[PDB]
Amino acid sequence: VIKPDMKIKLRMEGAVNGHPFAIEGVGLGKPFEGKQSMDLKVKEGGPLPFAYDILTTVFNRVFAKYEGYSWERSMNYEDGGICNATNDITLDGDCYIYEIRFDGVNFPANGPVMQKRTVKWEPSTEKLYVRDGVLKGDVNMALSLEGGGHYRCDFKTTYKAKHFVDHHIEIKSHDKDYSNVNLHEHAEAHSE
Ligand SMILES: [Cu+2]
Ligand SMILES: [Cu+2]
Repeated sequence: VIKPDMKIKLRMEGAVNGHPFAIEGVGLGKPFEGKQSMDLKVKEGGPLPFAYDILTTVFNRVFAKYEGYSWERSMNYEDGGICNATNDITLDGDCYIYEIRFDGVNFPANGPVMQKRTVKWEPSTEKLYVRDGVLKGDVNMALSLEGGGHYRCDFKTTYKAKHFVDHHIEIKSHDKDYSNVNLHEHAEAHSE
């Protein structure tokens, strides 16, 4: 029911520090090869007044090597910024559809997110475990900063269907104000 080549269509509606925006994207990935890529367009609220990197992990764990589901996530940044995100994932033929909501608050004006001083997420390892019959996933994430140094964030995801996973996520290309972004992720699961 999961095919070697699958398409992705997503819409994100969100806000950061009260400023609303929306983004649409199309892409394709290889579930069993643990690869995906996509092109993302800002439809509303552009040009975004915050670092695009806080969105990238929100833009599917089926894309990982060795009815649908949904997930909720909290991303707690070390300087007090909090982001909540959800994704409802459904399957339509050979096409995954993501309905995504994103909401961030309390990012300081002088911090690296609002001043767009972030470069990339360092590769990470998500720890997945079951609790109350649903799957949780925690990870310490870190954004690399332009002036050297790192910006810590704690991720807490709940997966709900209707070991480790190594992640690497890169923005391969973007225009000046990030209205267009090409985004790429690899992911493998392991254990012991
Ligand atoms: Cu760049
Ligand atoms: Cu690649």
